[PDB]
Amino acid sequence: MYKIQIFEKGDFNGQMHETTEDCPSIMEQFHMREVHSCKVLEGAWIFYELPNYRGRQYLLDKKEYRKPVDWGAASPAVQSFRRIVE
Repeated sequence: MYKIQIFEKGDFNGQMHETTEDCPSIMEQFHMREVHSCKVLEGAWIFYELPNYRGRQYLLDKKEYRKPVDWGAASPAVQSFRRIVE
């Protein structure tokens, strides 16, 4: 499993990026400073505020997230993410 789409803007607008693997730094990889919305097409993920899986964490397991408040965040600051492997 594991498939996720991240967007530059809220409600699924803007530049989109689809990935199936962990990302230690969204800026290095996708060249985005913030994540305004996303869709977890398959799997469960952990969103992190800072690169290298650090800072504040958010759980992304639902199908769609239109705005950052939907994953429990007060801002669109997300700089790394990874699949929850059990």
